[PDB]
Amino acid sequence: VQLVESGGGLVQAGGSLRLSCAASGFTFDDYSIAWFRQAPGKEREGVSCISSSDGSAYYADSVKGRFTISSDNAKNTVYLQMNSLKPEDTAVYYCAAVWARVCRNPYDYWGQGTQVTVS
Amino acid sequence: VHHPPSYVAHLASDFGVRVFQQVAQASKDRNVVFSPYGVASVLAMLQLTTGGETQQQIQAAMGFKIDDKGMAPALRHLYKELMKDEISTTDAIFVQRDLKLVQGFMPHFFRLFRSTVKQVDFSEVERARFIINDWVKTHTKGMISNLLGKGAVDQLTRLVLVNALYFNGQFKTPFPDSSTHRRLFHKSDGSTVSVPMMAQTNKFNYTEFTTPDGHYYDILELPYHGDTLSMFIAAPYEKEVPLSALTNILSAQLISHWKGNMTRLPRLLVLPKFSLETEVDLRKPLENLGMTDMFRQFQADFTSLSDQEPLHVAQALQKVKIEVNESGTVPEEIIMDRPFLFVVRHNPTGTVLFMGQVMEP
Amino acid sequence: QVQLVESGGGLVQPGGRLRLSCAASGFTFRTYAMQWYRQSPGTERELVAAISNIGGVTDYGDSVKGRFTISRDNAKTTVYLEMNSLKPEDTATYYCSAVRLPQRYWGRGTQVTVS
Repeated sequence: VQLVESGGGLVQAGGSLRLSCAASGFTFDDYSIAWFRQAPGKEREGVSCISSSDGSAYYADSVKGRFTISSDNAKNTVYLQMNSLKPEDTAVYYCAAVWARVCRNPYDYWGQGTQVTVS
Repeated sequence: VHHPPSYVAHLASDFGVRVFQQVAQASKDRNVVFSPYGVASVLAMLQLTTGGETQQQIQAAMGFKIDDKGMAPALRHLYKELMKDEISTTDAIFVQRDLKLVQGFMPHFFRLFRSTVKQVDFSEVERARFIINDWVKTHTKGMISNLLGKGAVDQLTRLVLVNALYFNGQFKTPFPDSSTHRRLFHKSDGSTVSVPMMAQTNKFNYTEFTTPDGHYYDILELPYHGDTLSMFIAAPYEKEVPLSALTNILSAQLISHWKGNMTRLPRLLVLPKFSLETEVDLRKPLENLGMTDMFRQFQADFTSLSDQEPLHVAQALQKVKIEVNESGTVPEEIIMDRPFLFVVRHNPTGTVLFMGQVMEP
Repeated sequence: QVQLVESGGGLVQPGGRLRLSCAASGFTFRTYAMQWYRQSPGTERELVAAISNIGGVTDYGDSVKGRFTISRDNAKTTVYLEMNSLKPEDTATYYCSAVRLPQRYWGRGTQVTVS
């Protein structure tokens, strides 16, 4: 049962990045799905969530309007589209899955995390 | 399986006092009024809305489960026992209005607490803020206004917890108005200020108390009419000892031991008249006691309240106002002219209704 | 007239236990804090345990680690120090002290030896 993030890297303020997480050993859509991030000097915080209850997306106040989370059922892949990036978005982004109707602790599976640096 | 209502009263007050110590540590030289019982009561309501690890964190801190047979009734009983016209309280949880709630939850909440979870549309921010402030104001006889301040909530707020109390008990034996005089109060930074102080000669319940380090404290009991509530006043004997020395070791049980050791000595007491109002943001105190998940998006487990959308606590706030006056109706000295602790306690149950530090009256 | 006489010290092996005691007289015991200190040849007196006059508020030295419990009985003007899980590091003369600042009284000590 594996969760592997990718698509990280370096971009200047105003640019776009698309993160991906590919699962093997389970099916994402059955699960509630979240992206988290930990920036330097700060604790890990929720960024976005797809609730398995009805498939709706939710976003943290600081990224709503700029970020979209989505799931490709056929590819067993979860994406985080990050637009209008700011320096305050610099962090290690983690994907997590949980067997529940909504995103909440404790999560069942975490990915290794992928570095996003916004200059 | 069977517990007399005194059991939960001690757990509630114990937890409330631990929350106070976190507040007192965060506001070292500021006035604080606070209700240990009030914060216990509202956190018991929050136990029911929460699930899983968020619920466990609260149960671990409070020392009991609201689900357990006997608990809900005991608290209900306690509330009746404790509570008029000198004391008024309100507890309220407000959740975003169009959010689908778990089937049966609102009637279940109502059965255990005899009050409703309130629903409001936070996307009309000022209307929502007004409704919450109106609820609080009208359920504290117009004494607690603007509990939820401008900017405290916004368009994205989904859940808010609110607690508010007003106290104005009348002492059993009044302070004679004619003996009220201006006198220097010594503040913690070495400066003084002239304030109105009350004076009364009487036989007061009194004990000395000595901490493990050897410093000692004067502890007086001032009963209220009703012969059930008392204010305990406590201050170090020596001027140079900080009040935090006392507050950092306070417990509900310690206060009972103080009462236990008291005898009635004749004294002239001089006590500053005061009127304090405090809003405590409960977040950091509660986080320091292990309740971190509930304030964090996509971490908090409120699956008992809604299992349709995620939820977390935007604000958990207590606002209290207390007034102490002469209380009139139709010889060795104890002078409280230095920072002092007060405790309002219900002596039969041992409940701590109110706690505070008067750093400047 | 003030007296503090400790007793209960002795020889033990590692993992042994002891109950120290100190009878007090000549002052108002019930208003004083009671304390236990230890000292071995070539070191200062180190606070081991301290208790309030009422309420049972306690304080312990770092290396106690919940192995020692201080208690008191005011009606018998006596203070106790229950010591468990004793180590060679605990070897010292243990002194009882009564304090209500600035007044402090000391006992004669009682020896604790751990082989």
